[PDB]
Amino acid sequence: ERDGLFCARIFGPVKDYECLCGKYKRLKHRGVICEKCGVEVTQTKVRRER
Amino acid sequence: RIRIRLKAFDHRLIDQATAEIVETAKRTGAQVRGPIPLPTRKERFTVLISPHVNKDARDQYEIRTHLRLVDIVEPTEKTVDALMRLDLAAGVDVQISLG
Amino acid sequence: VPLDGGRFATSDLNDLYRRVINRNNRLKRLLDLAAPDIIVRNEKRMLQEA
Amino acid sequence: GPEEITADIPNVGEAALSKLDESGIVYIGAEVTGGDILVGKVTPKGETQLTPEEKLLRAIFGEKASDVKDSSLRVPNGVSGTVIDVQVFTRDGVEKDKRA
Amino acid sequence: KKRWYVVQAFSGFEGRVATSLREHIKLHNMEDLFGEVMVPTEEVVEIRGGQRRKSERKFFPGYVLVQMVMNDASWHLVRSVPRVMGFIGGTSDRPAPISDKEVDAIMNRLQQVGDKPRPKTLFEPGEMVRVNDGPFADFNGVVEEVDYEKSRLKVSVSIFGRATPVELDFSQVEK
DNA sequence: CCCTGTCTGGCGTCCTCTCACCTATGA
DNA sequence: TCATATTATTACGCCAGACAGGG
Repeated sequence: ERDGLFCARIFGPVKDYECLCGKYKRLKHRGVICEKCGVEVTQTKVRRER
Repeated sequence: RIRIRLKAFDHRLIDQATAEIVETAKRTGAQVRGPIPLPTRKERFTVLISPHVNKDARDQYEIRTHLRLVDIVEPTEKTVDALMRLDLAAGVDVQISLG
Repeated sequence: VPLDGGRFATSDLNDLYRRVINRNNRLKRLLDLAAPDIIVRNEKRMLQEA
Repeated sequence: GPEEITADIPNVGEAALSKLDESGIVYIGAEVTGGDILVGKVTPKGETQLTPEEKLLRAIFGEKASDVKDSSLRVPNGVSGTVIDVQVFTRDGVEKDKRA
Repeated sequence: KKRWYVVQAFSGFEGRVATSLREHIKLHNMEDLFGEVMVPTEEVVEIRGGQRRKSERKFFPGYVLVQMVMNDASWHLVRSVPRVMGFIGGTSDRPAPISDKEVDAIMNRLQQVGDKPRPKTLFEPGEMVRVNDGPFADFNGVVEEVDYEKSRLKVSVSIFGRATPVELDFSQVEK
């Protein structure tokens, strides 16, 4: 739930390169962040450090 | 109740779609209304087939838009959402409407 | 952690953070709508103790 | 959706399913090894990239599982044995299969 | 003269605390030592509304207001009422009444409860609204259209690909 | 003001194995 | 189902470390 304790737009995506809304999943399309949920399609290891 | 308006040019395809959506409904929910066929729109067109001049020379075309009215009487939690992931075949415009 | 029974026996930290955020949101709402000062003193005591 | 206990199971062949019956549960008396299948169990996956064949297969059988994710019970790695007794308990309302 | 005091109850059983308090008053018949008991008022549901139903209205966060005087007998009476922790004041010997200069301004605000208010709001298409009512509850989407004359924001279930455009009320969906 | 009971906090062995049991409320 | 938020037992044994009391 946004934006409670477990979040997605504070702490990152649950699944790797798996945007909450889902719109970016290309090998030649990395770095751009999401617009719907605004979740930077990166790795889930970043939920261990944010 | 969820009214569903299937529209397509190919009739076989629309039939296939309808059956699919029925299946979707029936496992999750209960008492699917049924696949009711509405009237088909036969939008006709005449055109002059000659480059310059021959008016009696003509081709008459048409587009048969078929309608299928599927209704769902009891919207449960499971059933309505099931359609989100369940997209239908291409060339079939669906139109769900609850209430 | 899931206990494979449809429920989440939560860790103690999420309970503690949830208590702090409940008490803090109620204190923001009580400082918003101009509560009498004895009640916001009590609410700040509760927040300090949480 | 719910799960499946039936023996129509992906990713497996004759050599696993010879020791199961036609409804997933191992026989009473089948002497098994460490790491066979006792109860076959598959959970839902999804269509995701519903292709022409995937969409045609989701309107021919009328079932949406489809390939599924193997989560069958297995003998834990190390122990042999002989299956002596099988119990099946059913929450009321659910369809009893043929072995129940 | 009876002055006001603040009582803390187990938050959630507050109406039952108020009823048990009135009943303990009419049991131990110190009727000349209690005036009123004020609980959960100033309703507003969520946003705006000109009809009934709705409900889910609550402001009182767990405190019970009591018109009272201070004898130690009446103090033991209120703390012997069940599911009551105690008064909230400077000390527990002589607990504290609240004020009186902020009661004149609160009276004018209570008289304007429903006469001329309800300020207007606004919205826009971005990023997506939230549905929490009807079969579309627990779903998000975007408002392609926003009829301000019919007060109906056209938001489609926005299924990944091609969903269907429905109409939800402002309270039916969340921003 | 230097002894002094008195009170408050802070320790208390490593490694392993088996089993069961898990917040209430509620218009 | 979806926000509301904390009360009616005692039964270790030193051993430092800080504190109000009093000759």
